[PDB]
Amino acid sequence: TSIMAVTFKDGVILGADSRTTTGAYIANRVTDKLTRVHDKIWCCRSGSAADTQAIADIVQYHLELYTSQYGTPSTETAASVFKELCYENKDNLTAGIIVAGYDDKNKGEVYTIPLGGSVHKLPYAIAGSGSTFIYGYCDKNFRENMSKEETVDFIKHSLSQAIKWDGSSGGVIRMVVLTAAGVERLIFYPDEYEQL
Amino acid sequence: TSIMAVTFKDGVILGADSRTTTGAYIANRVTDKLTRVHDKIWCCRSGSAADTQAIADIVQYHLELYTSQYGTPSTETAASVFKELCYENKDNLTAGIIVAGYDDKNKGEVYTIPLGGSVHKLPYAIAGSGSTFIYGYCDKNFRENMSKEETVDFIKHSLSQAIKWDGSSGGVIRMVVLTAAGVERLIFYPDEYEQL
Amino acid sequence: MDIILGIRVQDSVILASSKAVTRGISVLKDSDDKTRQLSPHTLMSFAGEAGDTVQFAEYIQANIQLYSIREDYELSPQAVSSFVRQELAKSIRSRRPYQVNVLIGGYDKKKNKPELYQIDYLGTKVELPYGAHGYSGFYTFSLLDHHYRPDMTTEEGLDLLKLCVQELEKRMPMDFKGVIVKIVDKDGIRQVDDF
Amino acid sequence: MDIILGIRVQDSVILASSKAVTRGISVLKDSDDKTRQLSPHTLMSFAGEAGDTVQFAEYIQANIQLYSIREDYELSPQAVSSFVRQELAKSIRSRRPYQVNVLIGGYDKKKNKPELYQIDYLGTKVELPYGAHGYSGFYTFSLLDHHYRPDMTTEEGLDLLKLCVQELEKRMPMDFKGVIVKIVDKDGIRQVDDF
Amino acid sequence: TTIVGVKFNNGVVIAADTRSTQGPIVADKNCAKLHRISPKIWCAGAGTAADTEAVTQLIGSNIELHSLYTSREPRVVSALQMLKQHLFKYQGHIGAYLIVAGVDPTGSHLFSIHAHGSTDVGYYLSLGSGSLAAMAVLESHWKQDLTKEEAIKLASDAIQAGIWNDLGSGSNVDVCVMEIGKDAEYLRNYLTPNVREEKQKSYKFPRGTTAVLKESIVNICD
Amino acid sequence: SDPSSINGGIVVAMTGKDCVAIACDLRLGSQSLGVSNKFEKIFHYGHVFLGITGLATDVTTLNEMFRYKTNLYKLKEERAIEPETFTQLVSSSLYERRFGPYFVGPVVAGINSKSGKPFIAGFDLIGCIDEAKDFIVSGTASDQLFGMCESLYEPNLEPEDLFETISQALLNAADRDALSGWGAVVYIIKKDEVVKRYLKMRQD
Amino acid sequence: TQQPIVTGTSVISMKYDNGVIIAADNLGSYGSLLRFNGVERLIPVGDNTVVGISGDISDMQHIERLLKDLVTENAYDNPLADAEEALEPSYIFEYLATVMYQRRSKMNPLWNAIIVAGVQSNGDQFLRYVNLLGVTYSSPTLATGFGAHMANPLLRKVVDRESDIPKTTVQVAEEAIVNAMRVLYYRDARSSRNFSLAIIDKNTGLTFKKNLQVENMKWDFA
Amino acid sequence: GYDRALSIFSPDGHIFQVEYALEAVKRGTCAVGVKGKNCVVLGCERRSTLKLQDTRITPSKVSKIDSHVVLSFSGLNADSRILIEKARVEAQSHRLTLEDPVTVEYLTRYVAGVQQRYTQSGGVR
Amino acid sequence: TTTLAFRFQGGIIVAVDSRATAGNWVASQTVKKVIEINPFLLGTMAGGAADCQFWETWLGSQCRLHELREKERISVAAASKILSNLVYQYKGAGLSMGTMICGYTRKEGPTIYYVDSDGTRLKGDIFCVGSGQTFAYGVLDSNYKWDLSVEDALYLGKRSILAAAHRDAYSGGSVNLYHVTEDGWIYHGNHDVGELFWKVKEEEGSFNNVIG
Amino acid sequence: QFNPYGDNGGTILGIAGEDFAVLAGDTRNITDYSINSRYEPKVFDCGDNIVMSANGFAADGDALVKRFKNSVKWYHFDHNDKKLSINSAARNIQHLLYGKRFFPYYVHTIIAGLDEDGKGAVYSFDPVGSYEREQCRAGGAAASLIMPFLDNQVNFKNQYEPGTNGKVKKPLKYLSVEEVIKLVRDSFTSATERHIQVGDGLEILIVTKDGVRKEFYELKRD
Ligand SMILES: [Mg+2]
Ligand SMILES: [Mg+2]
Ligand SMILES: [Mg+2]
Ligand SMILES: [Mg+2]
Repeated sequence: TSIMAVTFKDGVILGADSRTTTGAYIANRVTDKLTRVHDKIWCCRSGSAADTQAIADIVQYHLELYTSQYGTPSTETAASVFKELCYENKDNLTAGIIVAGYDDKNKGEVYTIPLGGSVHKLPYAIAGSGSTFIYGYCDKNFRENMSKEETVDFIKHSLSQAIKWDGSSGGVIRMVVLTAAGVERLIFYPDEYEQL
Repeated sequence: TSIMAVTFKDGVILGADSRTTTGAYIANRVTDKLTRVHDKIWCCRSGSAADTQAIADIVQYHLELYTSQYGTPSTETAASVFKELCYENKDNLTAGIIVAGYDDKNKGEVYTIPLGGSVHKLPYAIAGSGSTFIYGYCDKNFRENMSKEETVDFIKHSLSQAIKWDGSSGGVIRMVVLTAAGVERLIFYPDEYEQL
Repeated sequence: MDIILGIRVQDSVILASSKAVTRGISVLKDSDDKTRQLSPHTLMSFAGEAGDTVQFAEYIQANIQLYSIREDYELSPQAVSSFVRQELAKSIRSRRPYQVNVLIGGYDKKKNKPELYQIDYLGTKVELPYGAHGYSGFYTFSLLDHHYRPDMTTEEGLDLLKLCVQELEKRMPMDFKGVIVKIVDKDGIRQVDDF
Repeated sequence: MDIILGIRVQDSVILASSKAVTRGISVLKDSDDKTRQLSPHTLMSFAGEAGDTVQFAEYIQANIQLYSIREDYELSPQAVSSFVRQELAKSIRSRRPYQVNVLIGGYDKKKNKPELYQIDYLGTKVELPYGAHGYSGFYTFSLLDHHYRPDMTTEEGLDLLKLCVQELEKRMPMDFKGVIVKIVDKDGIRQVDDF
Repeated sequence: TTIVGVKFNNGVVIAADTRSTQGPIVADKNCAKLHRISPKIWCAGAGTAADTEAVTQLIGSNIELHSLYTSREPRVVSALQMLKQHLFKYQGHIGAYLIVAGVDPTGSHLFSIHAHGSTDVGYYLSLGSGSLAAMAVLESHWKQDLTKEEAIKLASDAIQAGIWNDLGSGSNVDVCVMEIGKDAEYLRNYLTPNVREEKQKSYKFPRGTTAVLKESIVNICD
Repeated sequence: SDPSSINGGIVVAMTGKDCVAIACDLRLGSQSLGVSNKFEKIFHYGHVFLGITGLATDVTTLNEMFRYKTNLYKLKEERAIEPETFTQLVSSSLYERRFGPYFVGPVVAGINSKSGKPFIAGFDLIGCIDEAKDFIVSGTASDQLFGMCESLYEPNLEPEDLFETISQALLNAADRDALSGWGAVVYIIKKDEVVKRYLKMRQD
Repeated sequence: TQQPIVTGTSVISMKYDNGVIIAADNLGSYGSLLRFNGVERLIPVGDNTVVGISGDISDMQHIERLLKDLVTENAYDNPLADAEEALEPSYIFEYLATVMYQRRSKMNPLWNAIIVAGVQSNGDQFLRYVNLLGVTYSSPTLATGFGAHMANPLLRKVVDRESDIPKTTVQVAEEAIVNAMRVLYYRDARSSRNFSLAIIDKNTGLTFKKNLQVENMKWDFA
Repeated sequence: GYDRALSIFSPDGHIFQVEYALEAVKRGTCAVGVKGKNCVVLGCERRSTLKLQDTRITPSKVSKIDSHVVLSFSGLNADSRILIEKARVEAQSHRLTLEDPVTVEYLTRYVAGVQQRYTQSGGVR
Repeated sequence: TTTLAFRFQGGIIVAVDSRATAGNWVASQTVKKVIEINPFLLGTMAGGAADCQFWETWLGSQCRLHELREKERISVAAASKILSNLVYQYKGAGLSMGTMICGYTRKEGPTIYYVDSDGTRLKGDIFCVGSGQTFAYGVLDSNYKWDLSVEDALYLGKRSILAAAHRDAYSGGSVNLYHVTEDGWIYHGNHDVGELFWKVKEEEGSFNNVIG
Repeated sequence: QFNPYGDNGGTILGIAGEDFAVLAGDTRNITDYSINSRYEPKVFDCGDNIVMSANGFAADGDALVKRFKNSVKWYHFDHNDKKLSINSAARNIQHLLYGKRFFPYYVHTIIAGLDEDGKGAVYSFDPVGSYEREQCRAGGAAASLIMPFLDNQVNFKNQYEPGTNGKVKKPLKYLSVEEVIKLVRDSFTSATERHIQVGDGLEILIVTKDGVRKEFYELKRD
């Protein structure tokens, strides 16, 4: 995998490639690694596919039960539930998850949760095997309070490079936009992003 | 290590950090990884320090003996001698070497020689542990026929990022400029490059 | 432990069991009786891992004696052998299995017939005219294949047994310090003192 | 292989060596002579790895016999032992070392004295009043510490040796099928046939 | 072991501690780790003790023969080249870690050599188990344009850091000063800050305390 | 299967006022089994004394080797080898077997016949020279010997007093080691007389 | 049984006449990758204690939550929670030490090395160490990881024993700490330039300094 | 699990459930034991309101606990089987660990202890 | 360790050494390897020292509880079987014990049981247990008769430990002697090998391998 | 894989007199080749005139001492403030140690005090609970260096009466507290010279009928 989430002026955008790997064989070239845990709280998934699904499903269950009792959960709360599962089961899990959500009070927020189960709140986050190749690019090109179109271009260009160098990444670039307006799904095909 | 070599309009420039490692201890923070094998043929060194020295010393000896009999060797010839040593002794070596030289007929040339001992002629090359973090950046920012000042900035910015993310890289950024004019040594200190 | 043999003849079952107990480079005892009387007409010999052997033998002995008191009746050799097999069959899938191999020689009073059962530590039961556990069988089985007849007397069985001990004393690497021989027939269990 | 003993008394050296040759669960031979005459007044017993033992013994024998013919003279027991030690000392750092332990019993005609040398496969030489290789020593050394005297006769030495064999036959795990006993004195080497 | 090397105005100085160990046991409380390759080229060695001594003697021997052959005073880069090619050939199995320093017609020089055959240059270096303690001091107090007396002070201070803080190092401080145009000045036990205190008691036994079985005169003459 | 502790044994050397002492135990065993109580570990070539601990086959081999070499030395040089020179010869010979070494812990002791200076030295298995003013220790009870020597030793002891010190150092060290003991020998060495004494010690 | 993933390097500290100083850089390493740069590894408890943590960051964050919860629990039914019955440095340490040793005994350790620095209610300086093994010790200077090898030697030149503590001012002490951090940046391959520093004084109280940088570095000799 | 304390003290200091158990014994058929100089004899009554019985298979009143000890009883027949079984098991267990059969005093002491345990355990009569 | 105990005409002799080792390091020379369970019962220790020390003193507590409950001293058979059944429960866990339960009762007479940590329990007349057991066997077996006098039996037991103390590197220190009769056990002193060896060598004329 | 044990070095020593007993130990604490503390005491007064030290892995050592101190406290609560005799303490410590037979406390334990007749007593334990009363015992890293010296000087082993042909042994006698402290100091200075994990400081606890006294002495810090 190559995945990322980036905060901007109006909220936050999540991004991901679509490649699933069992060795050098691509088990699925049209995978959806961006997953809904709540209306406007989404996660990006990397690592074991079974582990990340089991976690995301449990989180979705927890936040659905939270909502029934206490109303809409904060993005921080969602990240805490992910952390609790990843930290307490660190010996049996291979899951690198980025959590991203939109509040009206807090606007866009991004939390990254690496292998150990630590939590790190950041302006933007990158993860997955392909992220290694874009640390340099992303650090040089990220700015705070970008526009929607700028942030889309930042993610598109970033994942394009990650895909170009990482054999474990490829296919389409999926994106999910989280703002006050609602939820928007974007897709970008090889013929566009390859020749950037 | 983080190392690179880049061809441009007037010739070629080599670049390198100055860190030597034995684990997490920095055995030398002012290392010179850019090495002369001939007047205007230089190499960048990565991997084992003992292996890369033994190789570079043998190459320098071979090219000195070549010069005594047949005059100035081509950059391709120098790369072939490096290859021959790296390929035939692949089981006992850990050496990633970039060869770079200036001819008057061929201008600037860059050859990279990875672990296996294969040869690859390229417009520019990156290598060492820290190179992983700048594949994205370098691919997006490299142009052919750059000027001296542009190429210096490209290398300075690139190695700055490699140093920033790679713990195995750091110290000063050394550079060696190869043109018809001659040989120029450049050095850049942390206080400058860190805040780029 | 090591050598335990068994021969079923016309009217009796004869068990021979080695007397040596060895640990390291020392023979600690040369008069060890590797057998327990389970009931008046049933005898069990045993060999295997140190400690396990006696612990298992005495545990079976206690259970059969308990049964005898409860029902005021003696279990058949076939019934006792099946009980023993099941205990070993349980044991093999335990946390720490009993590493014990046994022979059960008995006289069925209802059938008026001798019976010899060979059971290994896995719980593998077979009824046989003659039996052996461990390396002993590699010599004795072929010997008995040749010399054994089904209609032999107890005396003929003892001579046939002497032939086995002689062969083992000639070709076996270890000194097993001779054997204790016991006979099981219609009148119960008795020991041959001069062998 | 296994049991080799040696006792030096007033006027002679006595070597006792087991007769068994065992491979797997079979005693292949019970009359094996684990010794070679190196010279008229020098005898070497041996024990260790199969094949190596005889190959080494005969190789030494050939060399000493060659020396005897060349010089028309018999090497002293001390000289022969040193030659043997050096060969084993070379061997231990070879590609495939000789895994052979030896005792050398000899009578020095110039000194008119018996001599017993114990040498292991590493090339570790010691002169001793009594010696043993392998597990035998764990019983015999303490026994001889108690019963041995330096001024004993050959007959007293043989009785002392009988006491060692009896102890080994009682406490050793393996059947070594008795021993062949040989005496080395002023008149050369001879074998005791009834032991 | 703690060894250091420091460059100054008109030359170079090296230093070392004097503790030799076998495991956690101190074998020699005053061993000499400063070796002579040639009159004005000296070596400080850490690692496998026999290897550092043997490799320093072999190259020292060949350097002498080379000096006689060429009618020239030996250079530090020659010792450096010979040592590194020798150590490389043995793929690290010869556990010699050296700081090489000296003066020659070319000038003053300071190098380090690691067991696999890698060499490096510097104005200040430290090797051995106490190298981190020494390097901390060197990184804190080193400056460009040191005098002779300043460099000796810095070098010995770096060794002291190893002596006190590293269990692999102890006892005394040896120093060797190699200045251009002058003879090399070897200062054995330049510092001795670890003198054993007076014992509380004399353990001299009354004569006859030891039981004896046999006496005999030994012949050492022909 | 650790070559240096199969057979067992110890050697110690000390300096005194115009004299030196070298001592050793007499045990040779095979792990737990004690085999010989007559196995001396100190040898001499002229006036130079060499003690060797470790694997017994190598102890014997090296003695024979250094007798060989010192005999040729004397024939060619027309003089007896001195302790300083012999120490170097031992070091050279051991390092020659760098990657296939003799499993030994040798100790040189003697008085230089020209200068009259007492000299002792020790080595590891591969030839590293350990020179000392005071004492050298070796063998399976080297820890024990280090402790005894460090506490008992004082400088400039007279030959008779030095004998008591080195003997007590060896005996009490040997009794805390399973593989050492079974008898002991002490050499007292003056400029032109050498006394050898066998010590009474516990035989367990 | 664990393996540490995201890690923090050295934590260094020392006592001075009126209190204690402690420091640690702001890096969260992911192997050789210098992944996270905004990581605070000094965590204050009340106005009289600072806990410095190195090692696994997920376990560090767990320990943060424990200390946070300890403050909450101590306040329950406690009218003197901000006075005589406030949390002391000694209480906080012993709690952590108990947890660390219990976790090692269950073969599931918190993969950390911890230094608790503070001032007691009677004015006494508190400085004590504990790690994943449950090992505890105290000293005038304490440091973890590389700090143990390179910082301690430098800090011990200022305060070598107990009697040196009254003679050491806060100015001199902070200077030594800041210097040590520079040396670690030169020589530790998992250090960052940015760090935090905390002073706990018996008179002026807790001073927490964020976003400090290593400066006045020497490279020109390259 | 059923926990009720069925055997309890009354104001006058009696445990009625234990005393009512004695009434069940009083209802049972008579049993007598007489010991001589070299023997003991156990005699037992069998009520004759039961004709058409099969005496071959009907449980005997005197039970062997081991080859050397016997037990007879008066009271509830079903209850006695539980005591006899436990006693028989303890007899074999004693032989196994002590390598000696039980004494009559020991076997009695065990059986009596079982009876006592059922007078101050919850959920049992 | 080397320990022995043998049965004879005049009861039981029990003899043990007193050395403790941690590898080749001689840890102690003054160890008590005989435990006095009651005036009629003795236990010998060989192998793991904590294992032996802890469980044999525990055995003593179980024997005391037996005589409180049963108003009668425990049999040697029953005492030995408590220990063997205990160690059998721990089989595989890594306990290391070579013990001998020696004593007298009316019903049994003089009795010796060998009990070890893999669950082996053996009645017998002669046993030697420990790293130096073979050295003890050599001397004991070659001099043993049933008709030995109390004086001669005591010496043979002492002499057999001495033999093992000498040859076995992991045995030594001193010899502790015990004699068990119908009236109970009797202690026959601690005998340091330092003096005992030379005394025996001189008086007996044995140990000719050693330099006199 | 996680290793739950460590080695904190150091060494301890107990000697018993006629009406007194001493328990000494160095104050150095180490891991690998680094010093953690120059003064970290490991000899403790546990009450009832019992002093205790558990040397080896300090975490296990502190845990054990802590549990025994607690055992003394509950012994008073449960048995009407009765004094815990040294023999009873020893047996209690066996059960503490053996309770972790299959996951041992990695320590050599020594306790000292007076027996119920007022005479000096020293008990020593192996890691799993084996114990024995002695006149003399050294423990820890340098035990192998010190113990044979104690055999020679306390119990007069290998010492015979002069002129008696090695027939009469030197008679055993109790040593004065002055003589014992001389032997302790000499034992530790000798151990400091030849063992790298031993040094810094020596702390002796002396036990008489009047109570527990302390004495401290400097040791070499290299
Ligand atoms: Mg960096
Ligand atoms: Mg000894
Ligand atoms: Mg012994
Ligand atoms: Mg020290």
